Amino acid sequence: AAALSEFTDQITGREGVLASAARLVLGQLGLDDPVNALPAAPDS
Amino acid sequence: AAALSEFTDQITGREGVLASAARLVLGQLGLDDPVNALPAAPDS
Amino acid sequence: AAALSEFTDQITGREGVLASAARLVLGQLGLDDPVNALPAAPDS
Amino acid sequence: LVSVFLEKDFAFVVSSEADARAFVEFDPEHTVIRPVPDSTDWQVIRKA
Repeated sequence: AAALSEFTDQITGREGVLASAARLVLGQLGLDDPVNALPAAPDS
Repeated sequence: AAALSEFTDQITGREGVLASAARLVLGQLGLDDPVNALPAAPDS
Repeated sequence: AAALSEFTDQITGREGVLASAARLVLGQLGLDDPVNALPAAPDS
Repeated sequence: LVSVFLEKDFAFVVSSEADARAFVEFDPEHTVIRPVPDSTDWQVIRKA
């Protein structure tokens, strides 16, 4: 009774709903950048 | 012929679809923090 | 193999779709009131 | 000082019908009432 296949099925359908919305809703994600390592080297 | 009311209607329905998905899809947002102002003061 | 957790998961997602629609679709519910107990006392 | 204005859903507790009515005594011109028989109460939902 391995249910992990349908677990991944509902997760994949859920993430498909996410990817369906995300590009036409113009909710921009990934607008952040890891900056903190860049000034930490001249400080050191 | 002011169409801005139904423009805001489709934007509100779209954002409602967003808020419908966003909390049960467990796509965590707002996990970033503005850090860069904190080490910039002892550097100065 | 207790499946009741994911049963409640699909029920909660289903009711979330309900609550997503219900307030912007302007389908007003709960417009009824239990009235029948009120005139039954002066009749008695 | 706090002053926030709320336009949204009100999740509730199991109260009686009389306790729900006594709660919504001040309410009924600024709200919508919906009965819940599964919790044997009402639910107030207040506007802007």
